Amino acid sequence: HAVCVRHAFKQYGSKKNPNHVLSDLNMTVAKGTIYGLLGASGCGKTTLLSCIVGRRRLNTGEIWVLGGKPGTKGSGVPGKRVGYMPQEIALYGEFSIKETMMYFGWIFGMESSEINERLQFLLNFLDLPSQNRLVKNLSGGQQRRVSFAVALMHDPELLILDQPTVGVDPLLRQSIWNHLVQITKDGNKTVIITTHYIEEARQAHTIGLMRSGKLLAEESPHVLLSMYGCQSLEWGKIKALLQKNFLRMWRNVGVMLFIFALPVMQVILFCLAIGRDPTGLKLAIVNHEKNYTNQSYQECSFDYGCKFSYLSCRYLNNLRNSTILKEYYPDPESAVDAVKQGHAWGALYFTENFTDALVARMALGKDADPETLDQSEVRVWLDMSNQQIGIILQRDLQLSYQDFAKDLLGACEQNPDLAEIPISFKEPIYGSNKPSFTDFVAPGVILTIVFFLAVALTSSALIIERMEGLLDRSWVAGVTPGEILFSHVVTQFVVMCGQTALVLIFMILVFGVQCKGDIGWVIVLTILQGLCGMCFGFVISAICELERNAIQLALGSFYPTLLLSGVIWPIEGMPTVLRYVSTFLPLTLATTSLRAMLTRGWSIAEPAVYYGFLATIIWIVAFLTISMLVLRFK
Amino acid sequence: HAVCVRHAFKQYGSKKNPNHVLSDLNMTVAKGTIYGLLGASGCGKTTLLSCIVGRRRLNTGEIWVLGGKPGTKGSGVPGKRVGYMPQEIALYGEFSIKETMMYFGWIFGMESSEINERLQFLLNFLDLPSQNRLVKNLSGGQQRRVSFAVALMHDPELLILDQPTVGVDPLLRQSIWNHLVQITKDGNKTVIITTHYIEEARQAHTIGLMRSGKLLAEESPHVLLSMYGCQSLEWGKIKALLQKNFLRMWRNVGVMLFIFALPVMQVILFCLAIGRDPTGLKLAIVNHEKNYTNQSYQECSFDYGCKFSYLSCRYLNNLRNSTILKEYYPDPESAVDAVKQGHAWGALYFTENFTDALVARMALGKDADPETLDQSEVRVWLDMSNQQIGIILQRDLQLSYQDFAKDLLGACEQNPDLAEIPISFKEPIYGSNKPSFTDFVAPGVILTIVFFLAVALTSSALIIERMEGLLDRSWVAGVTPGEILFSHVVTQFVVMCGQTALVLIFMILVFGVQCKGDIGWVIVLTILQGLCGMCFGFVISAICELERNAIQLALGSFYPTLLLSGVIWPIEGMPTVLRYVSTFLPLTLATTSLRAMLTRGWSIAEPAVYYGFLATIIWIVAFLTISMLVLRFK
Ligand SMILES: Nc1ncnc2c1ncn2[C@@H]1O[C@H](COP(=O)(O)OP(=O)(O)OP(=O)(O)O)[C@@H](O)[C@H]1O
Ligand SMILES: Nc1ncnc2c1ncn2[C@@H]1O[C@H](COP(=O)(O)OP(=O)(O)OP(=O)(O)O)[C@@H](O)[C@H]1O
Ligand SMILES: [Mg+2]
Ligand SMILES: [Mg+2]
Repeated sequence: HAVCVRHAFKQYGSKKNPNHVLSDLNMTVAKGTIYGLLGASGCGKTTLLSCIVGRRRLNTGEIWVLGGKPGTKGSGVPGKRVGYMPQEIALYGEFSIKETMMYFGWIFGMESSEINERLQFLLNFLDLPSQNRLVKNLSGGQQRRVSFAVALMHDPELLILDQPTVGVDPLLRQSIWNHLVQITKDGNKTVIITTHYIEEARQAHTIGLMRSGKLLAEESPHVLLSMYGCQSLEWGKIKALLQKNFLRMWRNVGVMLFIFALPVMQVILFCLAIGRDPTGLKLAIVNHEKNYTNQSYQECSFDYGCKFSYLSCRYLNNLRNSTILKEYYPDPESAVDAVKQGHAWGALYFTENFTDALVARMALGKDADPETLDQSEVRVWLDMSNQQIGIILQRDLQLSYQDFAKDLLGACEQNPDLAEIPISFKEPIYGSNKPSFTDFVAPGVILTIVFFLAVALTSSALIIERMEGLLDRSWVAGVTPGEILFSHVVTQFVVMCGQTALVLIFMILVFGVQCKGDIGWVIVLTILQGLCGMCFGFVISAICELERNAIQLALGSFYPTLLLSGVIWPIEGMPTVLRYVSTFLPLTLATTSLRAMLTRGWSIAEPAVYYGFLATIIWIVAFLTISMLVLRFK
Repeated sequence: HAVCVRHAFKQYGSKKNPNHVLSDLNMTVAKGTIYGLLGASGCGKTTLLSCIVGRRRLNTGEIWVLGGKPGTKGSGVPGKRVGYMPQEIALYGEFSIKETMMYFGWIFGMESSEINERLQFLLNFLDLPSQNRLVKNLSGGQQRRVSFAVALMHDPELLILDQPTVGVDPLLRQSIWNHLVQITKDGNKTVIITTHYIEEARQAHTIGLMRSGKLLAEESPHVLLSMYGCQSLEWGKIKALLQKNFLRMWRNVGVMLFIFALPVMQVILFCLAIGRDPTGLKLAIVNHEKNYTNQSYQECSFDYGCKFSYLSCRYLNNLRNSTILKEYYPDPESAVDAVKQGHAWGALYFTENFTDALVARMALGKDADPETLDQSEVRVWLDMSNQQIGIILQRDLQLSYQDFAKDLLGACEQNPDLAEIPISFKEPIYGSNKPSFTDFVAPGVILTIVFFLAVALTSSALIIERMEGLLDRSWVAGVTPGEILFSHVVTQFVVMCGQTALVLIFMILVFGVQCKGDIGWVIVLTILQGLCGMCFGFVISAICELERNAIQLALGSFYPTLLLSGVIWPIEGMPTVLRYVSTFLPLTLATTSLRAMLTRGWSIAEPAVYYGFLATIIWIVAFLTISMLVLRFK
């Protein structure tokens, strides 16, 4: 007995509308007989064959196949001893015949020098073109004959052919039916071929017949006649599914080269845009001591030395000569009317009696009457509608006043240290005295460019299996569903490391970013975050089913992981509850650890550093068990 | 007459290794005869039928069908007068039988009350289940029968069928072949049916035959059997494809509600995390005037009033009671050893004779000597390894010294105004005197949340057509390429406006981003900017065939948008070449216009405002013609 089923009960639909496809289904396939499962279009015929190879659970029946229940250690449904053929052509369209016969070649442990020893024989038996032609340009009949040879070469001992002769001319159909009757001559193989052409089914030995949810009769075709009628009929698996993932990238070279040009482009833009201070902003200076001529011109022939003359046009040219452009107006009421409509960013005003009011405010002290302490002031109106240019504009006018004040003392009377606020900031312990925005955000972006590029790579990898077919007919071949996932991790970790190192080269070597700490541990962490990123793209593909429903889910996680992590604002700005929640995240703790390597210089031994590795290894495992659990569930 | 081909030529293979599928191909279909195109498996049979309906173009030949070549206004190829059944079942599996009959119903201009009668008649004729059962839930023989009732209901005058009776039992295949005879009794319609089931092909009366790229015979069967052998001779279209787009968003309500929760979640996080001043951060204060006890106690009593005693403790409690914690150490060499290992963010130092050296500095004035200069300084070491917290700490110790200085002159007898540098900043013309980082990035993130969400929506739309079929046999039913794209804009612009207004409500009304200029124009710009985003996602789908290149291309074009538009840094730091290029972009000219509406208050009439509308309406047209040119001709 090859297959034997007792008391089979299956049905789809809700309890309010039962279907009742199968009712009893008591049959027995004697070993060595070409069992033929004929029937009527509409009954449960494929749903029985699909219940034999363990594709659908039988819902409280008894099924015994080649030793035991399907999918159990005592039977042989998944393995090299069971042939198969689906109703629809489940073949990958981008493979040549010589490649699709090797993908299934060494899944069943066939030697590479033995597959092609019979590939030519199979191509000669059933007519087929040259073996280098991809199976997408093949006709509709030469695509069925390939599927009949893919799952016949390994010489199984139980064939589950369903509709194998649909779409070929009668000569080829006779040739196909003249083969199942030759290999079965000895008691070694069984066939369960089912077809809808009953005339050709006379060659079988144990023709079955289904009428209503149960087998009607199972007798020889010439015994069926004269009783019911009168006349006529009334390492292998890993290596196999790893040269298919690698071959996929090579098939469309040109877009695979694009993914290697993304990190270099995304890093060049960041270094060339963010951080550099503005250098092309203007001002409206209306100094009322020099006669107003032209628009971009005014005399500045002040006195150079201990003689204090024309102090107004000495504070000018004492500020930055490159980040501020000077423009002159004759009327204070007109300068404010120039910044108002957007022709400048500010407007100064030096009163007519400025030098006298300032030379009498330093020599005289603590006796400054309000009249004297009202004309020595440099009135400035700022267009503070940008909150980032006005901040450096008002940080430059008064910082440049320090040089103006120190120049007075250091040239005439005393040591250039009186004009200093008593608070002295010494030398910073870790950083520099001139912080830059491009250095606070750089360590948090390198860990983010890598994370998102890895997510986009492995975002549809687990979802294209249904796209190309070849999946549900490879489950029968014994492919463990934890074995496809492993081959995706290996086949993409090679290409992820190729662009992770591209970010580091173009951000540390070409563009200067300090690396006071150890360089070995930075690389380990920056690929521990990429691998965590690509494992996050598997919990999306497994959960999602529709292709369009998974693009906008990973893409919808761009901003929330760019704000919740500390990238552009310190993590201490959030309230006391969001800050606590935003610590158990994949990226919020790696930026803090990497910031303590590039700038401070701490090694791994420091407690604040190894938390990044500890809190990113956990997420790798967490994103893997969930992805595996969903895959194993269905 | 009905169809005639003269001197047809077509080859598939590359140059110097041709295929030569067709050589001459001279045939003629009569006025009302059931032409049957039989032949061997491997010749050009489907590629001839697929060249009649205009799916493939001949190389050098003349094809003349229903009075003119395909694609000419005089010929009815892409019309309601041509039936068409493909070799493979090109049906959408998510539609019920009634829905998929109505979708093809009113493409040809069929009244909704007239389709139902034909639907019931066809369901009665060829056995089929209840009309509200999904096609994907049907069997393999009840899915072919549905496809037979779609290419037959509108009553065409030229039926084209290739293998319409495969996978169905003979008792019903005879019924199918018994229908093409009844409807063709008069000289109204023609049938061009190709089958490999030669036994039942004797019912026709113009059987053809192909051997190698040429028609062999075109005679009647019972004449063929007696010639050289004995036996075995070997508004509707828009309405149609718009209740199908509106329907696929109703079968996944679980995820359709998710896309309405992204904008509220992505805006709540931005306003709750970015902008707030850090509040929890410590200091190491080692004041050498009060005895050191505990570690959170310093006995701060400083003789409140005009009397000048314990000035060190007067400066303390004058910084901030909220944003700075205080921790006290007894040794200057130990405070630096606390900030060094991360237990603080700074370390002050008040010398044991601080008050005496400060009460004498404001009296001697210009007569100060270096002995008393370097004894009244609040030495502070700062951990500037964050560059964002150190800035607000360096800007708080000295800004709070202004209060300490004014607390002295304004205490006993003086006017609290001789403590300011001669630079006075007056009142800002447009902004406020206390700029915030959150108010600078908010007008420019709203334009980015909308842009990115629209791209995610309409980026898999044009590549999902090939997934569910219904496109090979939609081009035949007079569906021009223009109106497929148009119906993808109306069906998503409704759902994009539903989340564009969600961003505005949750950013202006609830969280409180000010808007001085005009609320009418902001909504127009933020809607007409999102529409530019959704049109950009169409150019991604038009030029990308494989779906795996859509997630990677769309998600990989995000960082080059934040870093190249002025979202987080004003566009003046880039070099001259990059700054000039960046203005000709969809977003960099629109954030500037929106920033001049919320902050300045300018209306549209200002010339710096309508450039945003003008420079993003162009991109809508530019992204549409390219998305249409590729879609029309490939
Ligand atoms: N896209 C293609 N590119 C190249 N060659 C092709 C392509 N499609 C088909 N061919 C080849 O050109 C010929 C066209 O075959 P065609 O589709 O007409 O066969 P058919 O009569 O439908 O086949 P069958 O009855 O065996 O299913 C065949 O030799 C086929 O191998
Ligand atoms: N996924 C499904 N959900 C519900 N009912 C289904 C499903 N698949 C098939 N059926 C129904 O189960 C019954 C048996 O289908 P089955 O696939 O066994 O038919 P079959 O013998 O292969 O058909 P045929 O030869 O006519 O193509 C049919 O009534 C079919 O409509
Ligand atoms: Mg079947
Ligand atoms: Mg065909």
